[PDB]
Amino acid sequence: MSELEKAVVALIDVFHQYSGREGDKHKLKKSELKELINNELSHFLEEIKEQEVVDKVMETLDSDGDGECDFQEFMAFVAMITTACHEFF
Amino acid sequence: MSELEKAVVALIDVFHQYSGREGDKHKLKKSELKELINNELSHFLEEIKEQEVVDKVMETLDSDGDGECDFQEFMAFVAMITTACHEFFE
Ligand SMILES: CCN(CC)C(=S)S
Ligand SMILES: CCN(CC)C(=S)S
Ligand SMILES: [Ca+2]
Ligand SMILES: [Ca+2]
Ligand SMILES: [Ca+2]
Ligand SMILES: [Ca+2]
Repeated sequence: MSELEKAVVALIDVFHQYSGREGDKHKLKKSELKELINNELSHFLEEIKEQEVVDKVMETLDSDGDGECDFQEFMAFVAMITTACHEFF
Repeated sequence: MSELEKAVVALIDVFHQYSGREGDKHKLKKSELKELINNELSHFLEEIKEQEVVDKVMETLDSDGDGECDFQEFMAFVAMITTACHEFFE
């Protein structure tokens, strides 16, 4: 597989791992989203150390009101990050 | 890098690999898009060999109408591909 294909796989893999920890196995609850950001985006985003930060991040990502981040919403988050990086440079 | 950070960097790098080839170096024109797909998505998508298909794929991705695929449009393309992959293993 190409680097682009490996990237696509990485995206579905990391989501599956974190979303599958608790509750709805196809969505990220707050604790799951928090750990994904802290463990997997530590070089891009400041570490989350306040519950009010996780609350605000979920509020931003959650567009259908289940209080969770589904795959579509996670993809929007990834696009936000990749764009912010494409713009940082 | 974490696998996710690697993925983010790869997306940026592959886009610039191809977008820089010709023309504007910040958008994918049809020929740039065609070979990104044929070379870098050869395991996920059928190889493009017609003009009609190059045309239709660009028509689909070109949300702002300028005839090229910019980074935001490319990210939407990637979102399409990844979502299809996710719906599959699920
Ligand atoms: C400067 C950090 N940036 C995100 C704001 C990335 S490393 S792409
Ligand atoms: C072709 C299936 N592939 C699995 C590696 C994805 S769509 S990620
Ligand atoms: Ca979950
Ligand atoms: Ca949601
Ligand atoms: Ca270009
Ligand atoms: Ca366009």
